[PDB]
Amino acid sequence: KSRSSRAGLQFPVGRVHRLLRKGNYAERVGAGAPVYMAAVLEYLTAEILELAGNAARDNKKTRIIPRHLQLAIRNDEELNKLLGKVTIAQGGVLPNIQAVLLPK
Amino acid sequence: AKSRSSRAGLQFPVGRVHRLLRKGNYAERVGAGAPVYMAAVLEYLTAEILELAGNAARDNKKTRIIPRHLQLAIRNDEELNKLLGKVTIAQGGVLPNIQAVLLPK
Amino acid sequence: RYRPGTVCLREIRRYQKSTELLIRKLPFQRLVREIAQDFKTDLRFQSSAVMALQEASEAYLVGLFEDTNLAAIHAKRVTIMPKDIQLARRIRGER
Amino acid sequence: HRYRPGTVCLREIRRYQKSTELLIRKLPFQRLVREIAQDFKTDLRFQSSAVMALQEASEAYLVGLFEDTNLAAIHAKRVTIMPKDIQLARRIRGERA
Amino acid sequence: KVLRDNIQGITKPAIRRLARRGGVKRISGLIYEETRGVLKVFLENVIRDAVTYTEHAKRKTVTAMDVVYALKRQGRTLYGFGG
Amino acid sequence: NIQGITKPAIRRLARRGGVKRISGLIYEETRGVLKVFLENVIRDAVTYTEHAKRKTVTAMDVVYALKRQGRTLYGFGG
Amino acid sequence: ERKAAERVRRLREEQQRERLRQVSRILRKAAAERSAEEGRLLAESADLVTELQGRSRRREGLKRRQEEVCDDPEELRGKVRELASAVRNAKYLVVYTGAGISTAASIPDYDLSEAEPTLTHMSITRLHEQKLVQHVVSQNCDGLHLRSGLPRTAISELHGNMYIEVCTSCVPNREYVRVFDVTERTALHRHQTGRTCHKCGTQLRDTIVHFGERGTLGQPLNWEAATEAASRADTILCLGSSLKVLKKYPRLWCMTKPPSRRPKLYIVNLQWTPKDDWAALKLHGKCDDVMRLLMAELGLEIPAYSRWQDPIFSLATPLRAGEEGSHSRKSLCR
Amino acid sequence: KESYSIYVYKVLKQVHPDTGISSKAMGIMNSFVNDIFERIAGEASRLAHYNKRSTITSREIQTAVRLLLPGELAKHAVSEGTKAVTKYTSAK
Amino acid sequence: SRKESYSIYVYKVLKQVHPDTGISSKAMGIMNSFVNDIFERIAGEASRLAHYNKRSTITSREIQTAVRLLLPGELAKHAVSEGTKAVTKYTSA
DNA sequence: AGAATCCCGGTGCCGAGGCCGCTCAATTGGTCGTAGACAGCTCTAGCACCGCTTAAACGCACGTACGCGCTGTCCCCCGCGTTTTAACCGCCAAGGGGATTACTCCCTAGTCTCCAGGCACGTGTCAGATATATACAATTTTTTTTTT
DNA sequence: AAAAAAAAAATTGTATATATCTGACACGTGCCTGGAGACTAGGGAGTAATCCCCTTGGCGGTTAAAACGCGGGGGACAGCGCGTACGTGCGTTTAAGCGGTGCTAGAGCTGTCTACGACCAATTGAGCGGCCTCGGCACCGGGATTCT
Repeated sequence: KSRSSRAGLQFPVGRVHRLLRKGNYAERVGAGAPVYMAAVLEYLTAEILELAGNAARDNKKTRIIPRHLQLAIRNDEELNKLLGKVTIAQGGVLPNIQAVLLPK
Repeated sequence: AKSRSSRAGLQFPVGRVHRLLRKGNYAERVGAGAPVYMAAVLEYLTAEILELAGNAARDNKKTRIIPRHLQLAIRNDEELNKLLGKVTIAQGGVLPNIQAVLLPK
Repeated sequence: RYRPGTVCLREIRRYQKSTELLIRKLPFQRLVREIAQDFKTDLRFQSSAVMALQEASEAYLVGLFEDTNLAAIHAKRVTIMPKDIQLARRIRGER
Repeated sequence: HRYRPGTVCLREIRRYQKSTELLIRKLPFQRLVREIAQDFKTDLRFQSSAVMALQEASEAYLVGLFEDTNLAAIHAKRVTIMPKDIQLARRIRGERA
Repeated sequence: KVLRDNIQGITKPAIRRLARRGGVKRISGLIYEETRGVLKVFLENVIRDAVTYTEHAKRKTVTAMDVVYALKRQGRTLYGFGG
Repeated sequence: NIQGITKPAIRRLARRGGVKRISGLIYEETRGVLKVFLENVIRDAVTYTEHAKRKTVTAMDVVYALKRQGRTLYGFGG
Repeated sequence: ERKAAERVRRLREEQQRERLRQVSRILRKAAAERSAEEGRLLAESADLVTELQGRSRRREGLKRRQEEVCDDPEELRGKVRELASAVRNAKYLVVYTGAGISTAASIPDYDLSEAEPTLTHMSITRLHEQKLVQHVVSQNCDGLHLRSGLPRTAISELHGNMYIEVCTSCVPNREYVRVFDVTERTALHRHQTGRTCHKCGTQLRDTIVHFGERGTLGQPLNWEAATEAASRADTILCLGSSLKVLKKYPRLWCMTKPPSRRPKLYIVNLQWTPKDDWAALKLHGKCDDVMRLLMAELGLEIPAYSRWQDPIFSLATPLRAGEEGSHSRKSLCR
Repeated sequence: KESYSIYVYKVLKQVHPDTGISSKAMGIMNSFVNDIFERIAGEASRLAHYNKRSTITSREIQTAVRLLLPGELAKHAVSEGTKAVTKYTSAK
Repeated sequence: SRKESYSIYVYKVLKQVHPDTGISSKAMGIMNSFVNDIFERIAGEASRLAHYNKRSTITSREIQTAVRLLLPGELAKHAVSEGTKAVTKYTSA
């Protein structure tokens, strides 16, 4: 009967409610705003984990590594735009060889 | 002395900055000496920028400072450039510079 | 007739000393109205916003201009080529 | 035999873009971190976590600088890097005014 | 009236003047269209952020304040227009 | 003391960047730039240190320093 | 260094600026108007007023260069006697027509058809029939020297003769003459007479060259012919020249060859020019009067110009059909 | 210390039941979730300041979601959030 | 309604530095933007670091640290000294 | 033919997901002070149009300086071998400082009352535009002279 | 006889002095709202004590890593020839820009009244700390395929 359950969402909302109230963001907090924040959170987590799992399966691996999430965050343009200035731990770089440097 | 600015010998307001601090949603309670520090650092920054602006003004035989003059002042200071090399000034232009390789030989 | 380049540097310094605005207001205003009408129809703009857009666009374009100038002079060239702007934009962090 | 110059370069490029291990030896790094930090005040203590954070942050930022310089070099119609490429990178990214 | 054919409203001498302010001595013949494209993409970005800031306040008129908030949102704070 | 970064290490970290050829005047400028960025980050971290009345700097302080420069790093309690 | 150090050396720069501005202020006002105690800084800075007087005197000297200078008629006629000896003794000689001769012939100083050859052109032509003068280089673009009777090979014009037009199509090129001036049809940046050749049938190109374009035809006017004529001369002469047009092209003088090896050069002009002081013999006077007096020592009468006697009209080819309405200025009649 | 480990794990099991995950990648996930938290809440805060309002609601944060995130992603997020808040308000 | 600005105070400091210098309106706009921008910046890192060390109060120390954060070496050395003498002058009376 | 890399199998080993237990935090419930949703009135700025004077854009052609390709040179890193060396692991000791708990002083918030500093407004007068008419150092290019 | 250097003059922007006027900056004023003076209360912060986690330090092995030398080959760089694309100037066309003139959608403020969010006592379960057990993955090695 939790608010996460009556909302159908997974991440906590009362936790979000408190950390909004103690966040020094406003003297008052709305009611459905943390439900929104949790929903968009589950979204972004869902697609990042989707593409991370695609990367893991592409390497014939059943577990995740920072390398796979790096590949996932680099291959797609939208998440690259979002994760522009962010440097990832143990991620590496996309393999790329420039054309005229290759032998003829 | 009644005004707090005159009490500390500062020329920016203490009540106004204190009110901005309280009505800023930064902390639920505020100390007493913070506005004095704020006014002091504001004095220092505004004074140092206006000094070089006036220097630029008397450089070109002009008695009135213009944001072009402030642009000249801000682009020729090593540290203040690190302060605000990030910002953009209105109708400020650019300092003249030509690469030596571009000059005729 | 002056040798080729003296007029170039003349214009360089003439507009380096200048502080005014270098794009005609009516065409760029028409452009901003056209590009903005794609998001919500029957928009109304005020003058302050359009001169703000003036100044911001001019500042960016000037900045990327000396950036490409540096890129081109690094290429032992005096001519600027599109590869210069593609490099400048790639390495600045956009795209 | 003797490989033509470049085959080993491509091999090492492939192996190092397939690896995620830290690249520089740790003890010289702790030495340099201590010997740059002690100048502001004396008698400091450090933990391993901060040191590795500094290590991998520096490694990422530097490798980024290097693809930047590589683009500058290939645009320069060259296959060899020179200091002026790094100077141009510091010009573009704006950290150096 | 619907607006079309206005990216060409920025003229070749204007771009030449802007390049001269940039400190450039020679201009290639293939620069103008790509400068136009860069200007188009940056304008679309700034107008999108500004217009979103505009309907956020339930307003039907764009504000220069919205423009300022957007421009410092792209980390391009601009001086002398309030704020 | 700055010579502690060996030439082979610089060569390898240039390899990871995709470089094939290295000049003879690269190492000193690499050392200088690393020195200056390290001194920036350590200044920020040490200031964060004396603020809160502790004699030892923690890793999360380094995380604060790097996130201030828009260089956020993951996997260390961020 | 220290920001206090920044302030202090800014202050010393300021005191340098104020002392320079106040020395300038003390310099500006005249000594007579100012008080005795004032100007002591100016008095000790006597070098400053020295270069101030130098500036004043050099502007005055430039003004004297522009303004016309006269010499005494008797010293003029003596120097012209020496000039007559020099022109008689030389087997080959070159004379340079000048812009003073242009002003005498109403040609602007540095229409054209209505202008007639001046009496100076008469005297130069007379020298040519006497063969004392072998070659002449003309500043003026009028072609009035050709009207005077000058042999076309003997006269070389760097601007070009307005009446003559030379086709650019043919490699040897085709030479035609038209009495009327063609500046009305011709314009800057375009080099076409618009008159088809009677034989070739291609549009002619006027021998005159405008300002801002280069003539690519050597037949209308031959540079190396003028250089060789200058070299062959035992001595070089110029008369009534502001010289600026001849200053434009050095080769026609052959100034390139060393002053010692070249034939000695003398220039006569009412207006001052650098070649005037460069010349060993200098004469200040009106060019027409000087040439008349030179003819007087030579004992040979000055010729009288006549349209029938002017060669250009007969050298002129008949005008193409329909070209009469094309030109704004009417064709000359002999 | 507080972390979102269990909730993220529920998201995994609802999307990928047959998948195993380490702890480091979880640290990256926690840092990522916190980061978008500060971005979204902070820009909502400047929105509340800008319009001279003192109450935080769903409107400023939904506009923020439109603001920082690309078109397809933005429309998906706003649609899901509206359906979630409507479901929340439906049951009391 | 009424609008708040810094015109009188900055004009006073103009007199204190330069008694015989004028001013323009665009100059007032740009300096007002400067004072605002620096104010929210400094208060921003102050609030962040006050949250950071789990303290609910803000004083001279956190803002002194913030000044030494964003301001380069010599400028910061001057700013800390001026602020200290100012605060001791205020608290002494 | 040949070294370098992908692929399959076997074995060991420590982290990952479960399970147990407990405690602070999420949830109910009610209640009271308070912000904004809505209507309405108002006043102001953006839009649209018109006419006109004029400065800029354009099209063109001509020339020439530059980008580019090619050739020759020389030269300086690369790959491999061999000697050198310090990094890393594992282990063991010791002291400091980070963290927690308890406690008492005192500094900000809050409220009321009263006054003076800043703001909107108005008017004078003077610094800078604006046109007009000029000086002026730098430079640069050409000529002339000197040296080999 | 030819090349290089110095001087002088002519350009070339480059800077300038000055008469008129005009609109914008500076100064005077009423007042009203925020800032200042005084008192109270209460929770947050400064200070003392403890410990045990952790950081610093030392030492022996060994072992991969680093350092140096040398032959050589590909790459950088300079020079030359040539085609052309772009600078530059002039005649022509166009639309930007200023000045009124008018309208109206639309921002801003005012009033209220109700719905919504803060506060606090009870209370109960979901989340966090410890321990485990065992399987997914690393490691050494053998073989399968792949550029040179």
